[PDB]
Amino acid sequence: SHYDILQAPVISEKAYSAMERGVYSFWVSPKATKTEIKDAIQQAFGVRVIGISTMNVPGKRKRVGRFIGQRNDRKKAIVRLAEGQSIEALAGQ
Amino acid sequence: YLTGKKNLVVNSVIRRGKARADGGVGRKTTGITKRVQRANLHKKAIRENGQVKTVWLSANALRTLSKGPYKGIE
Amino acid sequence: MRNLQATDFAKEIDARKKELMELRFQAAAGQLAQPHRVRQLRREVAQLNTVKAELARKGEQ
Amino acid sequence: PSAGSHHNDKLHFKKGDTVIVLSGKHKGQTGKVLLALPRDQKVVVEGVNVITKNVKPSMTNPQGGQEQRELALHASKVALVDPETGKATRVRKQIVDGKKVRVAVASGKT
RNA sequence: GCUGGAGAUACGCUUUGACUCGGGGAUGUCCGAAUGGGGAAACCCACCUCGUAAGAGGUAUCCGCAAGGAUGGGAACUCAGGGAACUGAAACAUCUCAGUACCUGAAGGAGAAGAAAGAGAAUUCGAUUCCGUUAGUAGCGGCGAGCGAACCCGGAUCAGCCCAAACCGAAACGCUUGCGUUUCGGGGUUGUAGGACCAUCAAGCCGAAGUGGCUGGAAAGCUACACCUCAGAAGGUGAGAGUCCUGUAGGCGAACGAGCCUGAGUAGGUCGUUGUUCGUGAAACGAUGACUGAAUCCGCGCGGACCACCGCGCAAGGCUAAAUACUCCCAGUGACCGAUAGCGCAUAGUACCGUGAGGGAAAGGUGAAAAGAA
RNA sequence: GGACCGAACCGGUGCCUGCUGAAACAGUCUCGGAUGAGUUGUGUUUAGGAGUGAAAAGCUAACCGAACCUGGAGAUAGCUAG
RNA sequence: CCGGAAGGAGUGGUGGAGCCGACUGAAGUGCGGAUGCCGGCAUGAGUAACGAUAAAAGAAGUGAGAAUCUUCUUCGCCGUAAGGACAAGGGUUCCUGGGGAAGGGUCGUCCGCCCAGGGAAAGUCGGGACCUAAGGUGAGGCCGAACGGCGCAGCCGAUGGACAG
RNA sequence: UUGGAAACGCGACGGUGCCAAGAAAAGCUUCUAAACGUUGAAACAUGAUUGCCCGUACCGCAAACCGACACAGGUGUCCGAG
Ligand SMILES: CC[C@H]1OC(=O)/C=C/[C@H](C)[C@@H](O[C@@H]2O[C@H](C)C[C@H](N(C)C)[C@H]2O)[C@@H](C)C[C@@H](C)C(=O)/C=C/[C@H]2O[C@@H]2[C@]1(O)CO[C@@H]1O[C@H](C)[C@@H](O)[C@@H](OC)[C@H]1OC
Ligand SMILES: [Mg+2]
Ligand SMILES: [Mg+2]
Ligand SMILES: [Mg+2]
Ligand SMILES: [Mg+2]
Ligand SMILES: [Mg+2]
Ligand SMILES: [Mg+2]
Ligand SMILES: [Mg+2]
Ligand SMILES: [Mg+2]
Ligand SMILES: [Mg+2]
Ligand SMILES: [Mg+2]
Ligand SMILES: [Mg+2]
Ligand SMILES: [Mg+2]
Ligand SMILES: [Mg+2]
Ligand SMILES: [Mg+2]
Ligand SMILES: [Mg+2]
Ligand SMILES: [Mg+2]
Ligand SMILES: [Mg+2]
Ligand SMILES: [Mg+2]
Ligand SMILES: [Mg+2]
Ligand SMILES: [Mg+2]
Ligand SMILES: [Mg+2]
Ligand SMILES: [Mg+2]
Ligand SMILES: [Mg+2]
Ligand SMILES: [Mg+2]
Ligand SMILES: [Mg+2]
Ligand SMILES: [Mg+2]
Ligand SMILES: [Mg+2]
Ligand SMILES: [Mg+2]
Ligand SMILES: [Mg+2]
Ligand SMILES: [Mg+2]
Ligand SMILES: [Mg+2]
Ligand SMILES: [Mg+2]
Ligand SMILES: [Mg+2]
Ligand SMILES: [Mg+2]
Ligand SMILES: [Mg+2]
Ligand SMILES: [Mg+2]
Ligand SMILES: [Mg+2]
Ligand SMILES: [Mg+2]
Ligand SMILES: [Mg+2]
Ligand SMILES: [Mg+2]
Ligand SMILES: [Mg+2]
Ligand SMILES: [Mg+2]
Ligand SMILES: [Mg+2]
Ligand SMILES: [Mg+2]
Ligand SMILES: [Mg+2]
Ligand SMILES: [Mg+2]
Ligand SMILES: [Mg+2]
Ligand SMILES: [Mg+2]
Ligand SMILES: [Mg+2]
Ligand SMILES: [Mg+2]
Ligand SMILES: [Mg+2]
Ligand SMILES: [Mg+2]
Ligand SMILES: [Mg+2]
Ligand SMILES: [Mg+2]
Ligand SMILES: [Mg+2]
Ligand SMILES: [Mg+2]
Ligand SMILES: [Mg+2]
Ligand SMILES: [Mg+2]
Ligand SMILES: [Mg+2]
Ligand SMILES: [Mg+2]
Ligand SMILES: [Mg+2]
Ligand SMILES: [Mg+2]
Ligand SMILES: [Mg+2]
Ligand SMILES: [Mg+2]
Ligand SMILES: [Mg+2]
Ligand SMILES: [Mg+2]
Ligand SMILES: [Mg+2]
Ligand SMILES: [Mg+2]
Ligand SMILES: [Mg+2]
Ligand SMILES: [Mg+2]
Ligand SMILES: [Mg+2]
Ligand SMILES: [Mg+2]
Ligand SMILES: [Mg+2]
Repeated sequence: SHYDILQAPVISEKAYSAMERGVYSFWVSPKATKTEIKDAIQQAFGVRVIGISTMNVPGKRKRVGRFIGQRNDRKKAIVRLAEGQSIEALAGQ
Repeated sequence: YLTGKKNLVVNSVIRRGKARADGGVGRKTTGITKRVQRANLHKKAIRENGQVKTVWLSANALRTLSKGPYKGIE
Repeated sequence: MRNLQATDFAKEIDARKKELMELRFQAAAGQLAQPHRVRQLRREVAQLNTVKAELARKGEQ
Repeated sequence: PSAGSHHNDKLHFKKGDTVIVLSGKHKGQTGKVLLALPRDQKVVVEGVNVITKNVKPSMTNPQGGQEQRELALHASKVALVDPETGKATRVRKQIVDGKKVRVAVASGKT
C-alpha cells in the first residue's frame, strides 16, 4: 500500500527552503520504482505530480570501541506538482 | 563411461614383469622387475528395446544377444 | 474485532497504516511524544492480518 | 559473566508486603516492599538509606545536590512476619478468593 | 511483575493474569540445491492466470500415466571406485610403510554382512556381526627387514523369511489344425534332497527444623540451651548456616506433546592379475579383463597340484531387526586445567596478514552493596 | 623507408650518490630506440615436471635447476645443540 | 635463628579469604644455557634522523597557549605543469558547525584526524530493458575409473556497433 | 571593427600511392510467405498523457589509487594560452 513506501520527509535548510518554491522532498524505500513513489505521494496527499527525481544514498558510522559501524542505506525523492497543487499543513513546516 | 549395456565397468590390474624365468624347472628361481597398474575396455555396436536406441556392447553382449533378446534387442 | 467484514479489514488496516506513517513523520520532526502509539498500531495490524488468516483457514477447510 | 541470581529467579515476597532485615546493619528493621527485583534478587525498603550526591548536570540543577534515598538489598531482609518476627512460611488453602493460596508460619495468614 | 545483553532517559503494558516457561498455528523480503530468464551470491529482465488495481499464484531439469520421488547439506562413523610418497630394509629395485594419507561416489542414525554349493577332520557345527582366546601358534618372507591367520573353546546378541521353476485358469498374438516366448491369480520354496502329478519422559507445584548473648564493618564464626532428619547433595546470603533463601528425601502433575521341475553366456577352462598367513612357490579356492564354454540325481561344487575312496554342501534370485562404530548436540562426573594453563577464543575465526586457498592473536578481577565521589 | 636528429613514450649504457635508502632495484647526470620485429588500455586464454620463453634454467604475485596453501607429518636425521 | 644438603622455623611489614603439619598414594614435579618460546624492560643516546637546496618576510587577528591557524601586502617555484577534465581504484575523505586524546616525523587554535547535521536529482550524458568479438556456456549430441572433458544452434560477454538537448 | 595565423577538429565515407590486403551482429532501406484487411488501412499534422532501473558527492600524476608510511617510485585517455 501507498503509506509505507513513502518513508519520512527530508529536513534540511535545502529541502525546507525548497518547500517554498513548491518542491517537496522526502525519503522512501530504496526498492521503489519512480512511478510507484509518484503514485504513493499523489494518493497520500491528494495532489497531482508532474515531476520526480530519485537518488540512492548510503551512510556509515561506528559506535565507540570495537564495533565496526555501518549505518543503513536509503533513497530520496524530490517532487514538483502543478502550480496550485502545493501540499497541505504536513507541508506547513 | 565405457559401461556396457548389462556389461562392464572395465577393470584395472597391476602388470608384473618377472625375470629369472626358471621356477619349478630346475633353477634358482624367478626375480621380479616391477609391477604397474593397467586397465582395459571393449567394443561398440547398437541395438534397441523400447522405441529406438544405440548403445555400447561387449563381445559377451553380442554373443548373448544372438541366443535371444534378453531385454534389449538388435 | 473479528466481527468485521474483510472489506472493513482492508479499511481498518489502511487507517492504521496511515496513522503509523503520520507518527513516523512526526518522529522525524523529533516531536514524537507518544512512542507507544507506534507499537500499538503495529500490533493492531498484526492482530488484523492474523484474524483474516483465521477466517481464511476457517469455513473453507 | 558470573551469572545472576541462583534462586530460580524466585522472590519470596511481594512488593506489597511488610518485611524486616535479619542481617547486617538494619537487622530487625521493618518496612513495606517498595521494589522487588526477582531476576537480580533485589529489594527496596524504607529501611536502608544512602545519600546519593547525583553529579550536577544542570538538568534543572546547575550545581548538583545530595539526595537522601534508600538503596536496595536482597533476600537478607527476611520475609513476611506475624508474631512480630521473621518466619519460615508455608503454602495454605483456598479462601473466598479460592483461586489463591496464602501463607502462614506457626500461625495464621499474611 | 514486565518494558532483550544495555549498565540509557521518555512512552507505557499487566488480576480481564501480563512477563518468563512447556505445545501447537500463523506470518516469514532477497540470495543460496535455487529451480521463469540472466547474473560479477543477495541483483537485472520477462511471460501466463486471478484481481478494481494494490496484491496472489505458476513458469528448471531427471524417473514416472499418476500419486509421488530425486537435485543440496551433515563433526566423526559406514560401504564403495581410485589410490601416494616420505619411511624400514642402517644403500636400493622385490618387500615395507599401506590399502595408511588424500580424492571421488552412495546412505543412515548407523552402516556393512547375513540364513552354508561353508567351517572342518569329531561321519562335529550350524546365518551375520562384535568382544576374549587360541597366538606371535600354523604360516607368508630379497626365508632379510618384517608381515601373520583360522578351527576348537568362553561371552554380547540372537529371527529367519520371501521368490523363478515344473502343474492349473486365462488373454493377446503365435504359427496347419487340443501348442509357446512376457505377463496375472492359485501352487510351490529344499541336501537326514524337497516340490511337482498320480494312490516412563517434557512446563511446574508441595515440601521438617533456632532463638538469646559474644567478637565483627557485617555472622553463617564463638558460646548457651533447642529442634528436624526418607530431607547433612548443592549453591546463595556483608566470614564458614542441616533448621534465613533457593533444594528430588519424599509426594503430586497437564491442555494435550514426545516414546517331469530346482536360477546360464552361468560352473569349468586357457591368457593377464589379485584377495586370504598366500611375494608363482608343488598354488587349491575365491574374484575377474580378453577368448571360450556343461551337466542336471546312478546330477553338480568342495575338502590346498593331481587320482580313487571317504566325507561336507546345492551356486548361477531377493529382503532381514538386535549385539557393532562415531560424537555436531544434551546431562552427569573428574588424585584434569584455572588466564603463557585449559578450545584458537573466559569468546573471535574477530583484529590483523595473504589476489587467493589459507593463516590468525592478546586480552579477566572496584566494593559486601554504586552508596561510583554534591 | 625493420632511413636519419629528436620530445612524448618504451629502455636502462657509464659514473657518482644512495646501502638501518626517499625507494626490498631508486636519483641526478650521460646514453639506446623513437612508422616499427613499435608503445599502451580494457576484456580474455595457457600452471607445476606444468605453462610460457627473439633462450638467462628467464619468468610463472618482492629469493623458481622445479610456485604457493593444506595435508601424509611428531616425515628421516649414524649429525649439532639442550 | 636452625639442619649435613636439598631446606626449614621465629619475629616484624603487606595482604584481604582461605590454609599449615603428619601418613599414605599419583605426577604435566625442581632450569642459566637450547642463535630456545611469550612478555616486560635496558645499552647504543638525548645519539642518527625528521623524507628532495622551489626560499621566505613583516603587519594584523584568534587563543589558556602560535615560527607553524586565519587575514593583508610583498618575495620565490611550476606553468605539455607542480594547471585542468576523465576512466580505474578508494569509500563520505565533500559542505557547515564543533573538537584537540591519539595519527600529523616538531607545534597545532589546523587537518585528508574525532563528533553531529546536510549534500549526491537525468526520457536525451555512461550502462541496462538493443547488438554481436576473443573468450565463457551450452537442451539435443560426442567422449570418459569417479568427480569430469568436449561440442552445433542458441545464450552470456565492451575494450567495439546503435541511439533523441 | 579592420587586418593576419591555424588544428590531429569539421566539410568527408575527398585524392593519390603501397602490400603485409585490413571484425561481427542488430538497428536501418528494400521483397514477399503467412495473417488480418480490402466502408473503418499506411503515413502526415495538431492537441494531449507518457517517460522505468542503475551511475553522478570528493580524491583521481596523487596525502584520498598500488607501494606496511601524509613514501622522490608506479598509474590508461583528453585539454594544456603568451
Ligand atoms: C652491500 C650491499 C648488500 O650486501 C652485499 O651485497 C654484501 C655484503 C657482505 C659483504 C657479504 O659478506 C661476505 O660474504 C662472503 C661469502 C664472505 C665474507 N667474509 C669473509 C667476511 C663476507 O664479508 C654478505 C654475504 C653478508 C650477509 C650479511 C648478507 O647476505 C647481506 C645481505 C644484504 O644486506 C646486504 C646489502 O647491504 C643490501 O644491499 C642491497 O642492495 C640492493 C642492490 C638494493 O636494492 C637493496 O635491496 C633492497 C639493498 O638492501 C637489500
Ligand atoms: Mg526531472
Ligand atoms: Mg613399491
Ligand atoms: Mg538490567
Ligand atoms: Mg534464479
Ligand atoms: Mg518450481
Ligand atoms: Mg541458473
Ligand atoms: Mg584396487
Ligand atoms: Mg632405507
Ligand atoms: Mg568421503
Ligand atoms: Mg549426500
Ligand atoms: Mg561362540
Ligand atoms: Mg547455630
Ligand atoms: Mg569361472
Ligand atoms: Mg590365473
Ligand atoms: Mg619372491
Ligand atoms: Mg578340486
Ligand atoms: Mg578359480
Ligand atoms: Mg585333500
Ligand atoms: Mg541350486
Ligand atoms: Mg589447580
Ligand atoms: Mg589462552
Ligand atoms: Mg597474561
Ligand atoms: Mg590486505
Ligand atoms: Mg582482505
Ligand atoms: Mg562487580
Ligand atoms: Mg627508424
Ligand atoms: Mg627489458
Ligand atoms: Mg624510466
Ligand atoms: Mg645516437
Ligand atoms: Mg638507429
Ligand atoms: Mg619435463
Ligand atoms: Mg619473482
Ligand atoms: Mg606483499
Ligand atoms: Mg623448493
Ligand atoms: Mg621433525
Ligand atoms: Mg608417516
Ligand atoms: Mg634419509
Ligand atoms: Mg625463609
Ligand atoms: Mg572479604
Ligand atoms: Mg616438565
Ligand atoms: Mg634464558
Ligand atoms: Mg647446564
Ligand atoms: Mg625478547
Ligand atoms: Mg634523507
Ligand atoms: Mg588576546
Ligand atoms: Mg606568517
Ligand atoms: Mg615552512
Ligand atoms: Mg598553510
Ligand atoms: Mg586586515
Ligand atoms: Mg593535473
Ligand atoms: Mg568509482
Ligand atoms: Mg576540508
Ligand atoms: Mg594536540
Ligand atoms: Mg576526545
Ligand atoms: Mg604532535
Ligand atoms: Mg612536540
Ligand atoms: Mg572541519
Ligand atoms: Mg538517476
Ligand atoms: Mg547476444
Ligand atoms: Mg560465437
Ligand atoms: Mg564446455
Ligand atoms: Mg564455441
Ligand atoms: Mg563501450
Ligand atoms: Mg545519444
Ligand atoms: Mg547508450
Ligand atoms: Mg530537461
Ligand atoms: Mg541474434
Ligand atoms: Mg563532480
Ligand atoms: Mg560514489
Ligand atoms: Mg608520492
Ligand atoms: Mg607511463
Ligand atoms: Mg597546443
Ligand atoms: Mg607554448
